[PDB]
Amino acid sequence: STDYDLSDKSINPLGGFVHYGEVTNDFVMLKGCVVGTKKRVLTLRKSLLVQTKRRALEKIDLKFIDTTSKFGHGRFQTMEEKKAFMGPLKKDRIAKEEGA
Amino acid sequence: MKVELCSFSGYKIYPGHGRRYARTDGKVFQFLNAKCESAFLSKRNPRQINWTVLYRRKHKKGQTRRAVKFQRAITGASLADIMAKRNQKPEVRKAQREQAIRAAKEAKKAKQASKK
Amino acid sequence: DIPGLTDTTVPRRLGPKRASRIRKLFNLSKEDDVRQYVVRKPLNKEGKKPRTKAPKIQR
Amino acid sequence: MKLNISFPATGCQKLIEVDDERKLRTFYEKRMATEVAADALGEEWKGYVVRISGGNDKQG
Amino acid sequence: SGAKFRISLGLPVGAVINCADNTGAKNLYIISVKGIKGRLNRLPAAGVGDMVMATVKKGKPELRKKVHPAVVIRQRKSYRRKDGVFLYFEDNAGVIVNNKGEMKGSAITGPVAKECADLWPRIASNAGSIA
RNA sequence: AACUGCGAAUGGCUCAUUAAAUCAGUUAUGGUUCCUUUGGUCGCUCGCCACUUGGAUAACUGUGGUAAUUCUAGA
RNA sequence: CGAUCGCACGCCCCCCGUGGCGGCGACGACCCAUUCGAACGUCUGCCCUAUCAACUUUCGAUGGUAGUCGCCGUGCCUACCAU
RNA sequence: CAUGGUAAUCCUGCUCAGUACGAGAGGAACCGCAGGUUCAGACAUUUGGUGUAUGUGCUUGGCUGAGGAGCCAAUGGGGCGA
RNA sequence: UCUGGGUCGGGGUUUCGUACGUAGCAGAGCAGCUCCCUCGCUGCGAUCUAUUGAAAGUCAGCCCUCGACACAAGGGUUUGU
Ligand SMILES: [Mg+2]
Ligand SMILES: [Mg+2]
Ligand SMILES: [Mg+2]
Ligand SMILES: [Mg+2]
Ligand SMILES: [Mg+2]
Ligand SMILES: [Mg+2]
Ligand SMILES: [Mg+2]
Ligand SMILES: [Mg+2]
Ligand SMILES: [Mg+2]
Ligand SMILES: [Mg+2]
Ligand SMILES: [Mg+2]
Ligand SMILES: [Mg+2]
Repeated sequence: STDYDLSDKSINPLGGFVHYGEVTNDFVMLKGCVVGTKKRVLTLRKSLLVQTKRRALEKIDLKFIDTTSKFGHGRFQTMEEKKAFMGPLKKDRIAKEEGA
Repeated sequence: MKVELCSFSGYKIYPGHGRRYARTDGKVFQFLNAKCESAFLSKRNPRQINWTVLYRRKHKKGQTRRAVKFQRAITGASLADIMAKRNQKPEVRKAQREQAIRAAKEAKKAKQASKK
Repeated sequence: DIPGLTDTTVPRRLGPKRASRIRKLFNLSKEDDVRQYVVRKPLNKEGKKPRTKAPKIQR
Repeated sequence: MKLNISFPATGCQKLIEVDDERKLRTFYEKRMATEVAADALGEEWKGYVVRISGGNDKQG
Repeated sequence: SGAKFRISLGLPVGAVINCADNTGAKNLYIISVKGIKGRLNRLPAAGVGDMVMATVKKGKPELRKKVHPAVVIRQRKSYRRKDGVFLYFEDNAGVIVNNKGEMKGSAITGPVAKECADLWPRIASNAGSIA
C-alpha cells in the first residue's frame, strides 16, 4: 500500500508468486533484475564504492505497485476488485443457495 | 497511478500492460492483451464476443428539481420600497381604486361639460 | 460573508416593463393604479437638472 | 488559475486568483453545472457549495 | 533540455517507408542512418525521430534519382515509451528534410510520434496530430 | 446601440467548360413553383385572462480568458 | 380562423355617469387570381474530321407495369419483364 | 588466498557561451547535467517470439448405426494460448 | 516433533470462450391433418435466445489447504587419532 494507493493489499500478486509461494516476512524491493531462479538464495552486500552520482542518493517514492496475476495475463489487482467488477458467478450463486 | 485506460473489450488497462495502437487516420486505440488486439485488427465486432463488456451490456448480462425566486432591489425602488408597494392590501388598494373611479368620473363630467 | 462578494447587494438596472410583470411583482390583482405603480428610475447627474424617467409600459 | 466567482442573489461577481493545486484538486475531474463544496478554499469558504458554470481554456 | 531515449528500431537499411509530406514523393528507400558507428554484418537501423538518408523510388522525376535527408515519423515496430506504453503505428512513414532538420514539404498526413516531434520542432509544427 | 423585418440569389467581371449541348425562332405546361405589387377572403365553422395570457434573450451594468479574429464565457 | 402599431378625434346616453359605439390608415395573413419570372419539355437549325463505321446494352441502353424521389411530366431512381 | 584470468569503450545534446580569441566573420575548453554507440554480465515484470500443456474453441475427409463423446489423416488444418 | 511428506479432493489464479440436455408463439422456409380449427396444430429445419463469463483444463517445475486416504524409528556399503 503506497500513500497514493491506500489499498489493503500485500506484495503478493493475485494467485501468489509463480514457482515461489507466498511472501509473508520482510522483503526488499530492488530496482531491475537479479541473478538466479525463483527461490534462489541471494547475498545482499553494502556498496564498496561511495555513492555520489545523482542516480544514487535519490528519494524513490512509489505511486503504485502492480499486483496483477503473474500466472498469465492478469488484469485485476485484488480479489475484491475482481469480484466487484465481475459480479456473482455460478459458483457463488450455488454457494449462496447452500448457505441460504 | 496514471490515467486509467479502457480497451477493445472495455476492460481496465493498468499502467505497464498492453499495447497502444495509433492508426494513420489519427485514431488511437489501446488493448489489454494480444487476444483483444487480434480481434480488433481482424475487424471483429466486440458486441458479438461474449466476454466483452459491450456484449454483456447489449445483452444486459449481470445488471434535482427546484424553482427558487430570489427577491432583489432595483434602481428607483429599493427592496423596502417594493415591499411597501406590495403590502398595500389592507384597503389601500381599494382606496386607490375608488380614487381612480372618482377621477374617471370627474374627467368624464368635465368632458361632457366642455363638449356641451 | 465573503468580503465584497456575498454582501452589498447591487440593484437591477431596470424593473418590469410588461404590465403583467408589474402586477406580478407588486401583487396587483386587477385595475388598481397600474400606470402609477410602475417603478420610476431617478437620474441625478451633477451637470444636469435631476429628474425621474418612467418606462413605456407594454401590453 | 483564476476563478470568476459570482453570487446571483446579490450580484457582485469578483475574481479570485488561486495558485495552490490543493485548493483546485477538489474542482478537478468534474463537469459543468455540478455542485461542489468549496471547503478546500481555506476556512473562509466553509459552508459554501458552488456550481461550476463554465470557464475558458489556457488559450481562451 | 532532454535527450531522446533508446527505442526499438525496426527499420534497417533497405526499408521502403511512406513519404507523409506533400513534397510529391510517394515513398522513401532508406540507404543509411545518421549517427550509426556500426558493427560487422549489422545493418544500420532507424526508429522514429531518427535522421536517415533516403532515395525516393516512386514520385516526381526531379526528386527520384537523388539522395535526400529524411526523418522517420511513424514506425510499425512497437516501442516502449518509458511509461510502460508500447506504441506502434499503422505504417512506417517519414518526411524529407534538409541538413538542418527543416522540412522540404509544408504538411504532414497522419500522426507524428512524440519522440520525433519534440526532437524536431519544424516537423512538429507541420504535424497534424501527435501520437 | 441592439433585437425584429427586408435585402444581400440584383448588379459587375470573365469566356475556362460546353458541338443538338448552349443558343435563335416556334409552341406547350390540361405536367409545375412563384418573394413582392395589384385585386379577391379574413363574424361563412355552433365549439374564473379576453379591458390582452406565459417564458427567454438582446441592448445595458459588472467579472474575465486569449498573442491574435466581425472570438466570446459566467453573472 | 388578427392578443399588432399610428393619426386627428367625435356619437349614444334611456339603462344612466362609466361604459357601449364610430373614420383614415400601416402591419399581418390559409387560399385564389395577376405581375415578375423561373424550371422542364415540342419542331427546326451548328465548324473540321472516316489516318473515327458501327455504337448503346454486365454498371439504364430502348420500352412496358407498379412504385421511390422531386415543385412537377419523364429510366430521375428501384423491382419485375420485353430486346 | 598462492596462482591464473580480467573490461569496459566511444559519441552526441544542454550548460559553460554567442563567452575566451577576433576589427569582423566566425568561435572554443574545464566543471556540471541528460542521454546514446560498441562491448560485457544478467533477467523475464512488461512487449514480442515459440507453443504437441496436444489447454480450449472452430473446421475439412473418413470412421464408431445416429445423438452425445470421440478417434484416424507420420503434429489434418487453423484462431487464441498458461 | 509441538509430527512429516505424499495421493486424491477443495479453494484461488489463469487459458479458451458460453458445454450436453431441456425450453422458446426466435427462425429462411417446406411437408402432413382440417366434423376441429377461425388463424389453426403436427413435424423437418442450419442458426438464434435463456439456463450459461457457462463447459473444460490448470503443475506435471503455479499458489493456499489442514477435508479424505494410506504410508513413514525401513533397507544396503563403509569409515578410528
Ligand atoms: Mg507470467
Ligand atoms: Mg404594444
Ligand atoms: Mg558481412
Ligand atoms: Mg473556350
Ligand atoms: Mg591477480
Ligand atoms: Mg578488454
Ligand atoms: Mg469431420
Ligand atoms: Mg456429433
Ligand atoms: Mg485405423
Ligand atoms: Mg499413410
Ligand atoms: Mg500464436
Ligand atoms: Mg487441484
